[PDB]
Amino acid sequence: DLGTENLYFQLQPRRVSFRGEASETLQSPGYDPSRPESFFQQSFQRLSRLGHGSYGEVFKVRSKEDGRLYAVKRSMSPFRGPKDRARKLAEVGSHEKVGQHPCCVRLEQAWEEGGILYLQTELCGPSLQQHCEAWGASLPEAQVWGYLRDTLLALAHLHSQGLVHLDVKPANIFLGPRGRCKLGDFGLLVELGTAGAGEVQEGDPRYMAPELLQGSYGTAADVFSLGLTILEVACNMELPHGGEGWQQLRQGYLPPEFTAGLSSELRSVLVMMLEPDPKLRATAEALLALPVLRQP
Ligand SMILES: COc1cc(Nc2c(C#N)cnc3cc(OCCCN4CCN(C)CC4)c(OC)cc23)c(Cl)cc1Cl
Repeated sequence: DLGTENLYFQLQPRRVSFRGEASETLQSPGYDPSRPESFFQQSFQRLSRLGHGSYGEVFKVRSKEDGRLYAVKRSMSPFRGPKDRARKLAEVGSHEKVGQHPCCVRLEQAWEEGGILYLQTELCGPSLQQHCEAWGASLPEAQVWGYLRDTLLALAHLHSQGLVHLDVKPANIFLGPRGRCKLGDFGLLVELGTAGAGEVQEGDPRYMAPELLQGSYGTAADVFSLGLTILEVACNMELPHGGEGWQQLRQGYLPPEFTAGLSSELRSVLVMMLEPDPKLRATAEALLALPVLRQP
C-alpha cells in the first residue's frame, strides 16, 4: 500500500523496464540532455496525433534512432503521486509480462521524464473500430474470421499465463497487412491471484462480461468481450452502455434485425463466446481447436 508509505512530495529521462535492463539512461541521435527539450521532443519527429483522451495522447512518430515509424503514448500531466505513478508504470510491466507474440502489439521501449510516462510501440494499421468506420457497414465474414482467430490467439497467450486483458474492444485490435491483427492496450491487464483483490480498473461498459458486476474476475471475461467485439464489427451493431439491451446481450439474446445475416457457423461460435455463465463459456484454446477456426 503505497498510499501510507513515506513516498510523498518528492529532469532527465529514465528507462522504464521491469524485466531488468540496465542501463536506465537514454540516448539517441538528435538528443542532448543539456538542452531543455524533453527526450521525446528531441529524439522523434512527431507526425500526427493518432488519438487522445483523459489518459493523454498517442502520436505517430518517426524515430531519429532508426528512421522507423512508431506509436508513442504520452501521459497527460505529471504523476499525481506514488499510486498514480505505480499504476501508470504497471502498464509497462504488463506489456512485458505478455512478452513477444505475433498477435500482440510489441512494446519497443518506455521511459519517464518530468513525471510523464512514454510508451513506444510498433506502429500498426487502423484499429478495427477505425476500419469499420471507414467501411461504413458490416465487415465481410471472411475478414471477421481472421480477426477472430488472431485475437483468440492473443487471448490464449495471455490466459495461459493467468493474465486477463479486461478491455478487449474494437479500438485496441489493430489491423496489419493481408488480414491479420494484433491486440494492444495492456493498461488494464491483471495477473489473477496477485494483490490487491481490488485495485482493478473497469473496461468499456459496452463489452464488459456480466460476471464482472459481481466482481468475478477470470480469463472468461475477455472471451465475452471479444464475442461482443466481433458481434459489433460483423453486424455493424452499436452496443448499449446500459439499459435493457445491455442486459439482453448478457442473457444470450442476439437481436434478429442485426444478426440474421450471420452464417450459422459464425453465429454458433459467438453463442459459445457470449455464454452468460463464465463457467460454461468457451475458452480461447477450446475455440481455436474448432475446425472452423483452423489456420486458413
Ligand atoms: C503507443 O502506445 C499505445 C498505442 C495505442 N494505439 C496504437 C498502437 C499500440 N499499441 C499501435 N498502432 C496504432 C495505430 C493507429 O493508427 C493507424 C492508422 C491511423 N490512420 C490515421 C489516418 N486515417 C486516415 C487512416 C488511419 C492508432 O490510431 C488510434 C493507434 C495505434 C494503444 Cl491502444 C495503446 C498504447 Cl499503450
